[PDB]
Amino acid sequence: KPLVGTGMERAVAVDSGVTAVAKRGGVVQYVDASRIVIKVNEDEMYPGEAGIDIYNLTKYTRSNQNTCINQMPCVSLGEPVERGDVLADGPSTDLGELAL
Amino acid sequence: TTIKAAKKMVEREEAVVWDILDEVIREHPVLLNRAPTLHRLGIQAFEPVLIEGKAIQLHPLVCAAYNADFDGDQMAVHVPLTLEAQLEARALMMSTNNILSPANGEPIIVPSQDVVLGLYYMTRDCVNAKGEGMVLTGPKEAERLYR
Amino acid sequence: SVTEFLKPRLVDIEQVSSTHAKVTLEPLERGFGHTLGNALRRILLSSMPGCAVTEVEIDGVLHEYSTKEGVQEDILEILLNLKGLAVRVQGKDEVILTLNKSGIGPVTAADITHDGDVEIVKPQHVICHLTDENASISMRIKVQRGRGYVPASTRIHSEEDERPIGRLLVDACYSPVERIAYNVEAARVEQRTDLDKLVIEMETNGTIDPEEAIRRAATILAEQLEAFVDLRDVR
Amino acid sequence: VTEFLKPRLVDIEQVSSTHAKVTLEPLERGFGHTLGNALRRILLSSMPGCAVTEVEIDGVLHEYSTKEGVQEDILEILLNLKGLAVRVQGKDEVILTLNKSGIGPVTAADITHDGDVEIVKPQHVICHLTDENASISMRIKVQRGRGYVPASTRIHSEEDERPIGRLLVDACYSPVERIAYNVEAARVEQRTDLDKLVIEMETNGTIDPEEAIRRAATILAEQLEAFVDLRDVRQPEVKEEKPEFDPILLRPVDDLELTVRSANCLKAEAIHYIGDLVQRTEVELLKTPNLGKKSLTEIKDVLASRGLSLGMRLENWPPAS
Amino acid sequence: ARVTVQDAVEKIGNRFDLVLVAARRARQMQVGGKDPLVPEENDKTTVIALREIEEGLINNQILDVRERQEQQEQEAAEL
Amino acid sequence: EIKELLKLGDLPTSGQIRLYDGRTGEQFERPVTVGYMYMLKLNHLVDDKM
Ligand SMILES: [Mg+2]
Repeated sequence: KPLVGTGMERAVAVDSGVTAVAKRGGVVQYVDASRIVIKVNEDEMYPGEAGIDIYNLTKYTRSNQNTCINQMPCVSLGEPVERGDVLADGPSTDLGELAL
Repeated sequence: TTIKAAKKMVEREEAVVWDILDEVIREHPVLLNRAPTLHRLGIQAFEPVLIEGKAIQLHPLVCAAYNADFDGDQMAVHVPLTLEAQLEARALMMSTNNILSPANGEPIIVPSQDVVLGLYYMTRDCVNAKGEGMVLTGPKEAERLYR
Repeated sequence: SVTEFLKPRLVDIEQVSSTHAKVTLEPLERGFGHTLGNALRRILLSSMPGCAVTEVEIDGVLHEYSTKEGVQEDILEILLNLKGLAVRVQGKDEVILTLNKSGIGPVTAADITHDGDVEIVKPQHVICHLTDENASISMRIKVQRGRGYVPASTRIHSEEDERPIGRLLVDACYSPVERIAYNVEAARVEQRTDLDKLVIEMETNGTIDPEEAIRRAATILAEQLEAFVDLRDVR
Repeated sequence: VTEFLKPRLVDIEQVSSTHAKVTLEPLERGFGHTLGNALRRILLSSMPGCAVTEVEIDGVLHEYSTKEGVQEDILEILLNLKGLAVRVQGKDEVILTLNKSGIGPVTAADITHDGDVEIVKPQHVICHLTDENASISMRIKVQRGRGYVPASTRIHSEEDERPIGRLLVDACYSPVERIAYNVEAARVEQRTDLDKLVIEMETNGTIDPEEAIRRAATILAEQLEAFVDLRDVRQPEVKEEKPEFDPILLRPVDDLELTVRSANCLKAEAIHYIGDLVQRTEVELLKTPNLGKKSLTEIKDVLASRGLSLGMRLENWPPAS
Repeated sequence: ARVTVQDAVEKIGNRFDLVLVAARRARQMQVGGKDPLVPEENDKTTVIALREIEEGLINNQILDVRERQEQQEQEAAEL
Repeated sequence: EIKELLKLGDLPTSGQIRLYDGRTGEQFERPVTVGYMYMLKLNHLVDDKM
């Protein structure tokens, strides 16, 4: 985390598609370095043909500038998360905050 | 005995080739050059000393003539390769032989900010400090008393 | 007296914590305080016998830029945590430890298979986290004693040690000491004035002993000295 | 390797026979700096010697005086006295006189020659004297001190008593006048950089510069003697005591790289420790349920690959549980 | 070693003829098989040539005289 | 505000702390400022330039 920040870093890290954003707020079911499986809450869950959400974290792959891009999970098992919250810090991020 | 053995030894970089490299650059100067060349000082001659790294260590008092700041500037190096060339580089293109700018008689080796700030702090006298009013024999005794 | 003064002597190795320790050199006549302080500080920061990890081996992962189903952190974080781990070996110079763990939980240093001359400085040091019931980690960790610090790149000698894909190389950053501060103060003497007692505080890895490390640094400095003492034109 | 490197000097330049330039090569990446700093801080202050400490003129009792007979002020007299080196024997304090008149300048050779002292430079000029009618005399007391005593501590020692109004000179008991250490890069066949040290020193001539270097080195060695390993190696003695039973036997069988199935099967027979299993031939395994092929193969692999085997006869078990 | 060549410019008329005569001396010393008239100190042919030029015993006229002398010696040996 | 935040902790209010030399081991006069700065490694690595 950058010490002397500007507050705007809490947006550029989530408004972009670099980190894992929560499409539906729920309870954490399965934490892994490769995938993250979340159980949707009863209210946000669809009344039919519904289930749980899965975010497949991308591992070390070549970017467009010969740099590494990797997402690291920053959540714990059973930890309830809200919709829109960050689940996995992408490259150069820390708890949903830009860290260059 | 042949070129293949020497090439293989250089590729392997054994302990027996580093002294050879130190010997061949004992008095063999090279040419340093800035990317945008404006005047004669854009290319200068220097005796190289080997350093472990991937960067070129440059003298601070010549970069000012080079107009090259240390914010990421990249410069080129060339080899004379000839006896005539080495002698010319040591005689004419050497940094010592170029201390006056060809435009004006002002010395192009004017000191930079760091050394002049150090010297100004060294010479800017105060009114009261440790040892004000004593007597010293020579500069060596003054340096001893200071250190 | 005016000449032939005294020599210091250790009187206390009182530790304020398990790692943060403090020693007291006393007495020193004059000027020797800062001299000895800076000398000992530089000798300790330069090189001391360390026992960090050098080579690691995990059966599952093949390269540090991979992952493993079951572990929360990445292989690079695991290597970083292992480098941050400290250990003490007494008998041999190099050793291989085995860590076998299963079940959900924070896998720490206390889960490794210790040995006789192998001592963990702190078991609470977390290594990784298993976030799956049917998930296991079985790894081998090479720890050797050295002098100073060497990265993982320049340490290569041949091209067969890296042929086993499971073998991974971490930078051998072994340094028992981490911070060394010192200060001189008025010493308590029988009858004189201006004697400097030097208090040296050390925040270390807890692996090496403060008294032992101090004496080792003193002996290293004295060996360099004695090499410098009987000076004569010899080549 | 815990074995450091020892330097081997290749240059001891003795230009002018009173200013030395010594080299040291090679050292490690940080030893040159600390060695130079320690040697400088020692030779500057903590270096016993001798120098002038008191002066008394028979006609002048103040540092400020329009003294006749000399074309120099009292400040220049005190400066030239401070610049006068002399070596004294075991007597740590001795006075001398300068009863001399004449035409030319009084030098160090005109001091009253005493076997207890020895001047380093007799031709060292002290004070220019008036060509005629100038009979000046002064006494000078030297002592054996520790190092440099500036005018602050000097004026404090004045403030102590100064009963007669005794004059004073800056005492510099350090025989060395100046010293400068410089570190540079030295290269071994593949070593990145090593601290090549170059020490340029200049003394008052009372002792050789190499001799002063050796004396400072010996004094630092004597200071550090308190903790020099307590000995040369402090351990020229190894002793290997090992019991017959191995400490691995006391450890449980769960520390032998075995699956949970094999662990449960071994715990089924109430065999927890390894020593409770090494004293058991494999005939008592295939009869135990849930010990078929995979479990038995895994056991025989991960048990005997460590050097020992399965099934042995011993009696020292379990010590001591 | 050699750091400055100002004294050479004092001894020779200019720098171009100076470097020309130095290159001639270096060619004579390296491939010509001539012995250096000044004891070297682990220096290349250029440094010892510049040193021998600075000592004042070698210049263009002296080099031409030496060339004429070796030519005369060749012809005397051919007889 | 920065001054009162510094004085909240035991850090000096002036922001400049006395520093000791790593080589000589003596005190640097004229207390130098020291703090924590956020820095970046640019995409101009030397391994792709030499
Ligand atoms: Mg620039």
